[PDB]
Amino acid sequence: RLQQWRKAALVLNASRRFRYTLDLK
Repeated sequence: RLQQWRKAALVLNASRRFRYTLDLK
């Protein structure tokens, strides 16, 4: 199923480093 398929590699990868860049503030 598309669920957790294309997103599991989108938000878990692309944004995988969003917590650091966001906390850097």
